Amino acid sequence: KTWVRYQETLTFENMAGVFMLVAGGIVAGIFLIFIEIAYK
Amino acid sequence: NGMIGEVVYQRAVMAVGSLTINEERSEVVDFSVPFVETGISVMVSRSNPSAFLEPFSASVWVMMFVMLLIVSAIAVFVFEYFSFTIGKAIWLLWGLVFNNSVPVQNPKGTTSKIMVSVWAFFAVIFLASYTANLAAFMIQEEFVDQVTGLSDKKFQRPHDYSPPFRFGTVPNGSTERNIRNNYPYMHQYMTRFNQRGVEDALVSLKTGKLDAFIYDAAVLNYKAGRDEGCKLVTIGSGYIFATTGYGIALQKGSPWKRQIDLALLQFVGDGEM
Amino acid sequence: SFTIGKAIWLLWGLVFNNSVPVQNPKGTTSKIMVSVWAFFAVIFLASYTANLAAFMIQEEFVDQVTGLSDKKFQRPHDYSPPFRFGTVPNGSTERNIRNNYPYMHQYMTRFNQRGVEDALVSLKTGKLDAFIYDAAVLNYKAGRDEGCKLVTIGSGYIFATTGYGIALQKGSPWKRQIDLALLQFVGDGEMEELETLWLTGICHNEKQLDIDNMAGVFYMLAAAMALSLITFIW
Amino acid sequence: TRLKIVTIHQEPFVYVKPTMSDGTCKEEFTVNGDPVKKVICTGPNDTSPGSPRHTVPQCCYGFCIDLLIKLARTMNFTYEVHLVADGKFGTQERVNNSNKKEWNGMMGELLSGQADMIVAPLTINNERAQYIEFSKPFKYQGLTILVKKEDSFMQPFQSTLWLLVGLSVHVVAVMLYLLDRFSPLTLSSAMWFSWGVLLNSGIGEGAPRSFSARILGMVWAGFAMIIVASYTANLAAFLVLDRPEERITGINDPRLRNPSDKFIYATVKQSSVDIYFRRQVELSTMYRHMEKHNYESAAEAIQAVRDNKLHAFIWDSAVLEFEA
Amino acid sequence: SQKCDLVTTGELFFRSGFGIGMRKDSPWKQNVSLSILKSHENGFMEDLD
Ligand SMILES: *[C@@H]1O[C@H](CO)[C@@H](O[C@@H]2O[C@H](CO)[C@@H](O)[C@H](O)[C@H]2NC(C)=O)[C@H](O)[C@H]1NC(C)=O
Ligand SMILES: *[C@@H]1O[C@H](CO)[C@@H](O[C@@H]2O[C@H](CO)[C@@H](O)[C@H](O)[C@H]2NC(C)=O)[C@H](O)[C@H]1NC(C)=O
Ligand SMILES: *[C@@H]1O[C@H](CO)[C@@H](O[C@@H]2O[C@H](CO)[C@@H](O)[C@H](O)[C@H]2NC(C)=O)[C@H](O)[C@H]1NC(C)=O
Ligand SMILES: *[C@@H]1O[C@H](CO)[C@@H](O[C@@H]2O[C@H](CO)[C@@H](O)[C@H](O)[C@H]2NC(C)=O)[C@H](O)[C@H]1NC(C)=O
Ligand SMILES: *[C@@H]1O[C@H](CO)[C@@H](O[C@@H]2O[C@H](CO)[C@@H](O)[C@H](O)[C@H]2NC(C)=O)[C@H](O)[C@H]1NC(C)=O
Ligand SMILES: *[C@@H]1O[C@H](CO)[C@@H](O)[C@H](O)[C@H]1NC(C)=O
Repeated sequence: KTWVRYQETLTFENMAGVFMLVAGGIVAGIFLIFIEIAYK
Repeated sequence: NGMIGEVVYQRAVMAVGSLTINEERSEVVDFSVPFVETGISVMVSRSNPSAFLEPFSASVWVMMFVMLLIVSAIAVFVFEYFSFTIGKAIWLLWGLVFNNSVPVQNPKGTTSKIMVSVWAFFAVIFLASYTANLAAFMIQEEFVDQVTGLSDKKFQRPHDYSPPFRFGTVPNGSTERNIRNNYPYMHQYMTRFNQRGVEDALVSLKTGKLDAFIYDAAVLNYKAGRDEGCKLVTIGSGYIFATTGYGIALQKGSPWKRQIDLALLQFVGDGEM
Repeated sequence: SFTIGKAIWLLWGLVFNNSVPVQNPKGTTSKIMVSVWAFFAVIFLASYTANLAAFMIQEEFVDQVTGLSDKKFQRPHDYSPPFRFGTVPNGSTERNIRNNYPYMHQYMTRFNQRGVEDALVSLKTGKLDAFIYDAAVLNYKAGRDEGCKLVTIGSGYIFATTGYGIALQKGSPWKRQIDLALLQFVGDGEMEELETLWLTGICHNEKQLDIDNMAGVFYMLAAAMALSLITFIW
Repeated sequence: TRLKIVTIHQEPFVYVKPTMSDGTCKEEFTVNGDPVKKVICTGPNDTSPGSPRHTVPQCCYGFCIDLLIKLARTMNFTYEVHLVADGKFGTQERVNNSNKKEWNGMMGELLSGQADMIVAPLTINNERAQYIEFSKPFKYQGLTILVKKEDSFMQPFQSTLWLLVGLSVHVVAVMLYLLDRFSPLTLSSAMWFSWGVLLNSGIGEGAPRSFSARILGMVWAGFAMIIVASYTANLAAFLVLDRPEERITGINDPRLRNPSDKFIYATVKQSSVDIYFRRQVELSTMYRHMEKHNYESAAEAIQAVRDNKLHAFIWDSAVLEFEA
Repeated sequence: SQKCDLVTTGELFFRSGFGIGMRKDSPWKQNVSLSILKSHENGFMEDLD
């Protein structure tokens, strides 16, 4: 109980990092689009 | 019981017939050199590109529609800041995927062309993954087996999967001791699923009264070479199995046995075996 | 309407179809030729991707000689460097060659050598290319080789794979007891202990991105910059 | 009266930690309300090539230390835990003089009188049972093989050619804009053309003034398409030639009878499991492969198998369950 | 020389003797051997090749 019992192209796991990086790029691109519209 | 009760209790001399080797039989008697290399396997019934659900599986399709709605909202915002891309932005975003659409005049606000380039790079890497999946389709050519071996997740509990199964060995033999020297839980799931006769277990596998039977691999290959119907192809050849040999067991201290080993080492190096 | 002298840019842009607009084709014959050229470009791109796939399916590295019946061993005129190989004289190796290929003995007769140490010095200094010898002794020499340089072709896979024995006279009564002693020495780990002790083990067995292809494309791109500079200065 | 307890650094059993200030042990708390009752042990720092001489009092705790505390709770005695110099179990090693087979490590320190009791998961075999007496076997633990069951798009892929293509299209756009300056939203139109040639999917643009720049544009178009075609082709063919076949499944595999540089398997140097594998005469080739990569400690084996330097490792089962 | 889909490999192993399978003791053990020996020295395999 002290040590032994005490534990701690599918596009779900392979492209999950693809999904996170593409989502971050989309958020950054939308932020740059709003900065470009608010500037000019 | 049997030949071990005859040799250890000094009623017989040796066992020329087949006899497995484990720890306690290495303790009570002495085995010879392995004159044969055998293995075990599991015989099952194993009786006999349509549509792909690999890239999206009706879950990422919602995210495609969300990105279409976002690009349409940004196009409406640019048109408010500033030409049919108010409600028809779905056709303009998903129409530039397959690079033969009519070129629609983009606005001069440096907004549409950047996200079209980003979606085009996403389409290039998506076509790369699509051609990669179509090329990896060449790797498989037959359906995989139901039981890959002893390392299957079905042997934990068949309630985890949808079909339940069953498996048995010989009653009170060396196979049960080889199980209990490796897995007591396998003996626990096998005790309720016992059987009586090996040929009766084969008839039960044919008629569907048994799902799996553990036996020697080479003898099952010999029986599949003479099988009526030819619907038994043995899964593996000892990869996830015991794969032990057989020797000749004499009493501890027999002087003939060494000389017998000579005959064994005469029977191998001449093609006689 | 600029397809008089500027047809090279239009045609080699329609080779790749990288979304390069040129003009609005009103002639039917021009659109038919562009459609046939686009179909040819699609099947050429398919053949190019199939060529790259077939090149990647080919393995990383192969040996220089991958067989006893190699075309190098028949005649070294097949390849541009004339190689060389020698065996040990006054032994059973040359007889086993002559029991299989006396022509190999004929090619070896012009490529003779003196001794094993002399052939070793010839392999170190570069006076010998290949040397036919036993399997495990060359493995012992490779395990003590400083730098893991001299490595055999594999580990003796496509060879005869013979064994060693103890020769006695025909009719020796001690032969059965010697066979008893040897088969006792094998089946107890004693021979395994001697093969662990008296064999060295320093040199072991067999100790998306590319480098040279886009470098050559960079050389052709530097030539393209040179051609663009020539067309820019005139 | 004074028992010199010797042990080996086992990772789930003997946790060794340096002291806080001077010879003290931090009374840490577990999740079940049990305070960590450490003992002040005396241990070395590294191996003989590692450290010349560095032996300090540190804190030992864990499984076997609590077992020794339970033994001292049952039977009344005094003890002091000291560590072994090396990190090996002990083999029947041939010494030079007089051709004698000797034992080292914990057995070499116990039989020489330097120790009083070995506290370790001792493997019971023929050689060690005929010399000293044993106790009741408390642990029943089998062997298993630790393996690595594990699409290089941008982030798992190395960062050379991405920044190279970015700087390349930057330099191409700058020199096309400079040629648009020196003709034989202009910059925004040049960026639109440069990112539309690379777009490769369709855009509603035109054709800039390229009387001496159409060659650079067509070569850049063919250059971008041949880069993305080679990248798509070798990623696809790489993940095709990526073999899912990785499992070994025990001692029985005909592929390991003739191994290669891919099927990597080894064990801990001078371990009793290696002695048991050397004892069986049908395990000659696998022993010759495991002796190629003999590892000193288990942490080096964990670091090698985590960094994809290994493919298979022979180790006890419950310790690897704890590591899982 | 008949078709164009055949490659003969360089493996020339077990260079045996293709001759005539003969009987037991017989007076045609020597005279047939002398006729074959006369066939060796002249162009008898060469013209048949
Ligand atoms: C399992 O072992 C037991 C012995 O421990 C065997 O049980 C015997 O089975 C026969 C069947 O006719 C009975 O007549 C005996 O009375 C049983 N003996 C008992 C009660 O111990 C059994 O045969 C073994 N399994 C096998 C070999 O099939
Ligand atoms: C290999 O054995 C042969 C004899 O079968 C040796 O060849 C000759 O041996 C005689 C007597 O020693 C010498 O006088 C000749 O000069 C030798 N001729 C040559 C050049 O071979 C030969 O010396 C032996 N040594 C080798 C090369 O292994
Ligand atoms: C703890 O130590 C004490 C001695 O201080 C032990 O008490 C004596 O043990 C001896 C052992 O032979 C007995 O003969 C005596 O009967 C004990 N003392 C008396 C006078 O009763 C005690 O046994 C030890 N406890 C343990 C668990 O070993
Ligand atoms: C044991 O003794 C030998 C000398 O008998 C020491 O030296 C080694 O000797 C062998 C040949 O018998 C050489 O192959 C080694 O290269 C020698 N070792 C050296 C100097 O690197 C050997 O060092 C001694 N080993 C022990 C355990 O002390
Ligand atoms: C077969 O070989 C033998 C030995 O060379 C020869 O036999 C001669 O045969 C003729 C037949 O008339 C006899 O007259 C001679 O006397 C034989 N001579 C000898 C040497 O024995 C001859 O070459 C062949 N003929 C046969 C069939 O005997
Ligand atoms: C010794 O141990 C300390 C930690 O207590 C460590 O920082 C150091 O690198 C080790 N080496 C030596 C001999 O100083």
